[PDB]
Amino acid sequence: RLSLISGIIARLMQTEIFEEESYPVASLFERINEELPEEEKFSAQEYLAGLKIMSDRNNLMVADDKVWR
Amino acid sequence: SRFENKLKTTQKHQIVETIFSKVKKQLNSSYYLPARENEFASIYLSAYSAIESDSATTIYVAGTPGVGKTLTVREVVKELLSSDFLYVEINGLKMVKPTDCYETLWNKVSGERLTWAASMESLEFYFKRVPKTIVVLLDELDAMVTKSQDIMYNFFNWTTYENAKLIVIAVANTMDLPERQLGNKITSRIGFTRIMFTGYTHEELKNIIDLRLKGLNDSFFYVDTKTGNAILVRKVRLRMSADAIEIASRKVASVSGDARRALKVCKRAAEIAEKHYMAKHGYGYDGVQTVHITHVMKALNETLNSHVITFMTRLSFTAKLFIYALLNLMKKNGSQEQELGDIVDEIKLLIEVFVMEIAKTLFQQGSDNISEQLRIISWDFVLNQLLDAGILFKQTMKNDRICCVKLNISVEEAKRAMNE
Amino acid sequence: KSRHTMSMAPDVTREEFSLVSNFFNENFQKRPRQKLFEIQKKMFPQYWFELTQGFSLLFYGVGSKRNFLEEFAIDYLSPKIAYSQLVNSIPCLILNGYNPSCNYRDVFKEITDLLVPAELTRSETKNHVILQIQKMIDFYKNQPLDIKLILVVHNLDGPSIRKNTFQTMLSFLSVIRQIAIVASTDHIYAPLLWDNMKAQNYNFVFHDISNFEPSTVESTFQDVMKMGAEGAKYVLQSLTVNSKKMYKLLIETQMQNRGTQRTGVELKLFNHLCAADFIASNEIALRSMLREFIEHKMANITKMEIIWVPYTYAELEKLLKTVLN
Amino acid sequence: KALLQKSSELARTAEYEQVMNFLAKAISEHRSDSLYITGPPGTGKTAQLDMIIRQKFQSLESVAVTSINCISLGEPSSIFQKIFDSFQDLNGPTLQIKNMQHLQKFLEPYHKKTTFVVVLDEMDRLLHANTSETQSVRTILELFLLAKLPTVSFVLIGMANSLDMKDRFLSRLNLDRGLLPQTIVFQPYTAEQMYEIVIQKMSSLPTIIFQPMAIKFAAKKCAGNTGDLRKLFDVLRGSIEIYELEKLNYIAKVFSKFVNNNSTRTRIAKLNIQQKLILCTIIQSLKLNSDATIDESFDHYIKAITKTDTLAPLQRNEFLEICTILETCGLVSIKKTKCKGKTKRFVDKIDVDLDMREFYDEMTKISILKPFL
Amino acid sequence: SKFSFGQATPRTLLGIIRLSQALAKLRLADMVDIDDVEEALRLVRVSKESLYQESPTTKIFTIIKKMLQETGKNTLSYENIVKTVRLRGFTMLQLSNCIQEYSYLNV
Ligand SMILES: Nc1ncnc2c1ncn2[C@@H]1O[C@H](COP(=O)(O)OP(=O)(O)OP(O)(O)=S)[C@@H](O)[C@H]1O
Ligand SMILES: Nc1ncnc2c1ncn2[C@@H]1O[C@H](COP(=O)(O)OP(=O)(O)OP(O)(O)=S)[C@@H](O)[C@H]1O
Ligand SMILES: [Mg+2]
Repeated sequence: RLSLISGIIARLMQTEIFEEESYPVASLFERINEELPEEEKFSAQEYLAGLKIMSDRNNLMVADDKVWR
Repeated sequence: SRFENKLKTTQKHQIVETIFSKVKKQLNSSYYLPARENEFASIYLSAYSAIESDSATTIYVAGTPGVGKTLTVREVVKELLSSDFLYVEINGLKMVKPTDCYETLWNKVSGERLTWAASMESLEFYFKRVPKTIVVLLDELDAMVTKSQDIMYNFFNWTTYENAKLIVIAVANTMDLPERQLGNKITSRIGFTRIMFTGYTHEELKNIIDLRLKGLNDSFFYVDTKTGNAILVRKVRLRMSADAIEIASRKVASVSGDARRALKVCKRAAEIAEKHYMAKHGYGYDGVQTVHITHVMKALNETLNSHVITFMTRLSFTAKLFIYALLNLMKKNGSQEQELGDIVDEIKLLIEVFVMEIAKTLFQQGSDNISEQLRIISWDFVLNQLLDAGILFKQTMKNDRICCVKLNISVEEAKRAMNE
Repeated sequence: KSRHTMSMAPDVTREEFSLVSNFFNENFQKRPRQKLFEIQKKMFPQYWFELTQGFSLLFYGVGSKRNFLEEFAIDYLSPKIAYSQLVNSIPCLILNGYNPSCNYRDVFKEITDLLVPAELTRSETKNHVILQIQKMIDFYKNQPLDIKLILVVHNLDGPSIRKNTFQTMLSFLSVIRQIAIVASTDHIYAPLLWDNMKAQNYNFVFHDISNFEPSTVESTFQDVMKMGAEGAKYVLQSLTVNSKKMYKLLIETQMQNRGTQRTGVELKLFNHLCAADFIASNEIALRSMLREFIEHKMANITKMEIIWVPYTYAELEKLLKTVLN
Repeated sequence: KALLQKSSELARTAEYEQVMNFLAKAISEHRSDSLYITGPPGTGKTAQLDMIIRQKFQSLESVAVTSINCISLGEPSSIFQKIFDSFQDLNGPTLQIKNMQHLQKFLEPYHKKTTFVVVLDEMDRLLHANTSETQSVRTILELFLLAKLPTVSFVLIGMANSLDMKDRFLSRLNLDRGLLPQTIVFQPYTAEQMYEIVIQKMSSLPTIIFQPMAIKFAAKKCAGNTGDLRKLFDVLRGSIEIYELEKLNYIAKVFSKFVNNNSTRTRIAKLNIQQKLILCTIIQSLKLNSDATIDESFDHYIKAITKTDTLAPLQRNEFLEICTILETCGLVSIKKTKCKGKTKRFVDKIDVDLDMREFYDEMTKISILKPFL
Repeated sequence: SKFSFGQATPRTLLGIIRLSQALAKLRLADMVDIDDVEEALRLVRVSKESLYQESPTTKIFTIIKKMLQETGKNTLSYENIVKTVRLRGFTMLQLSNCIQEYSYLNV
């Protein structure tokens, strides 16, 4: 369930729409409901836990609070 | 040191300092920098920390030649003499054998001449025993890598000792060098600083020219009209058209971004106006002047244009007879590499397919007594003349029939120059 | 050409092989082996008597003879001859022919020091080896006849001793009466080594010894594919944890389809696949830790841009369930 | 603000706890365990044992245990010379250090009968020296033989990069012989033992030494391919001068140096539309996958430009300069390869780092190369 | 090459003439128009075609390249290029931007 959205995040991270390896919280909110999967994105706590389980598997960590490394 | 006293002689009979002589004095490649301004700090702030803290680090810079990396690191250490170290220029290509740099280091600590073996013993004995400061430049690192990497492992293993009073500065040709020649065990020791130097840009290439043209651009000379001697009877001026300087920049930054190539094409274009000025008046060697755009148009092209086309049409007849036979086989067979006997087979056939007065002369220089020649006159000569010219190429065989011949220049331009 | 191959074999690791091999070679046919060894023991006085005649004794036969020669030379003969001449006993100089590092210079430098340095033979040291031994021979023709040295040459068809400039060197040694030459070979084409010139210098005699020994020491230098699928089996046990995962994703779709080229994967999609599990950032970060699989020759590439593993169909699932999992 | 970060750049490890068990007889003066210490490179492993012996020598009874670096020998003699240097004596050195049996006479001590252990540093220079089963494996074989009868034995501690060396051992040696067994490896510390040493190497702590979770972020997103976190702090020490120069920020600065020209800055290299034409001309000559000369490329350049008359055919000398514009950006490399007719003769073969997938995007925007394809 | 087959023959030209005559015969006309030959050539090219199964400054670039192919001078004094841009249809702001872009591209 997170592999398809991780591949979507990776193919959107492949271009210069984030302009770095990092990406803002505004682009984080822009890439969850405005994109293709509808009602797959539940509450703030489970996607923050999804970013944390991507973080210990070295995919998407949490730093500086205005962007997300 | 010693013999520069003996390199001086006395009689200097008043050499004529003309208009363009004083340009080439400052257009010499010798004498803060605009282009690599901030990266000078990135070296220096990496260097200033280790110097004033008694450590051992490594600094790795790369780039194409002509970008100042020979220059910039000399400007690093130069100001540092004002504020504990021993400066050495360990050039890679200036070592005859690669082990000979080892002799220099042990020479440049106390003054002893020991073998490459015995130096690095005491060098290793230095680098882990001395209680507590050495700056070393490892220039042109393509030379000292070639044999078996056993030299290159040493020059970074000395950096690992915390009791090693040394600061190394490597300058290479390419950033790729510890990834396509060295091992990973060296690549751990090289670090990951990796300060990249790009080319120069054409705006900065204008900003490097006028640094040489600081006190002399559009200035005035004092000139006698009789000898052509200029002094910083008329009082003439000389101006440099900046647009021609700009079109010098927009090519050299485009192809190479080389700081020698930019200065030298200005230096070559300067002397074109020198001889044309000497042509019109003849002051020899004993209203307002300028340098046109038309000078740098020629001299930049003078870097490009060839003559092998003009060489071929100014060759002998049997030379042009030879190549025309050679392209005939290459379009007959399509194999681009023909046997030598078949060419001698062809030049016979290309006779009979004025021609008789040719064919008399083509096999004997007149003379009824000594005619009837198999291969043509001077056939060894033109084939030797086409060989050392670099146009042709012929593999070595004692058989003078089945030795193959390969072209070395493009065969179309050979076809094209043949048409004249 | 459906051939059964050694790759399609149930393989055996290092400690598993050598221990059960050591069980057989010390317990298979133990009783009849010493039963042979007691039978041939009565031949030992016969060898002592013929060897006084300066006869180059040569032992052929199946099986290793290395243990048998060292019992016969060291313990039996070398003190027996010293007692029968009348003090340290007779010096034994073995030559391990199965050891390929035997040269002609080094062993002869031992020989002239093993033999008497009665004169300044270092003066004649200047290839003077045949020259120096010729001056040794004619002097030895007029000496009192007694053995002072016995040399042993194990595995005379060995990788260095069978070289021809070394063979003729031993030929001139054998004509001397003071030294007894007890050697063994194992080759089936060993009498191709000598003509009637050398055997004139040799005067060989022959005896069979066949104890069907396992050749423990003589198996060590030799190698087969037991001694790569097994080579890269150890590098993966010490790497980063990410390389295990990116090889796991490599090994799956490369075994999704022997392991040949056709089961391989394109570089672009594999970059996207290892971007899908948040592993590969881009091509460079993929390729750099893929050059480490390239540098230890753990994967191949041919042309789609196909990277494929050169191990078999059976091997990759063994690499799956054991080291990757 | 300098002196807090001037000091920034400079028992202690959780691997030393292993080796005191592995040296469990080194304080009871008996022969210890069997020590062949390997490692993947960069993992601190050279200074790891150096940390142990320096903590051994500063702790430790008569005290003489020496360590030498096998770099510049290629030959097994002068190691046994350097163990004599802790004696400060004089003897006949050449024979005693050459033969296997000559080492055995050297192992009778003089003053108080303290046993000696040698440390062989950087053994892989002699492993990856000259041909294996002739000299170097024999050199490996001869050193690991400890069949000496008194407990004064030359215990080896050797080190290597690549882990093929155990299978290189002969089957006799792999029968539990000498110091080969305990193949103590060191997996590369992700962040869980190396970063905590950096914490204790921050004993003298400045106030702003940066948000340490970003340092934890630095450790987690460097541990893909790394082994040396102080050196990967030496890339933090360069970025800590960036915040001094401006009075994982730098890993972001360094990767865009490497990733670009194929996706975006290919057209940066070819502002000339003819440079776009000459770049496709190279790939059309790559059909004949041969030694791609500057002439065979010039052959296909003329014979296509006479068909489609997009420009006039230019010079070979121009063709020399234009392909060097393709060179300095880093797209195509030129090498002087081999042709063996008369001598080693050097024709120039090129190679391109672009693919047709990254070609076809940037040419459909320009229909003037569309005749040429 | 690889996807090629045969060559153009005069019998194919005669067949094209015959197919145009058949197309004119199907329209019951006494003359052959231009509509039959363009249909017959489309027919003979689509008979083998089944095997495969803006210009905002580019126009100014082609105009500059036409003037560069007749004389070949990259001067700084443009007096004819500005007149053909004024009679070509577009403005001068795009012309000045194209001049600045190709002077930055150094043509
Ligand atoms: N920024 C600059 N300011 C002034 N002079 C410069 C500058 N850059 C280069 N030069 C001059 O041009 C010369 C070119 O030499 P460098 O570029 O320093 O050598 P390089 O770049 O290392 O090329 P090498 O030595 O063959 S690798 C220098 O010696 C200076 O004389
Ligand atoms: N866990 C650690 N504890 C203390 N210092 C360490 C540690 N890890 C790394 N270092 C230091 O950082 C350096 C990095 O290791 P390297 O020397 O580059 O690799 P190595 O020590 O040569 O091991 P190799 O590459 O297998 S020979 C070490 O030499 C130590 O100075
Ligand atoms: Mg240097």
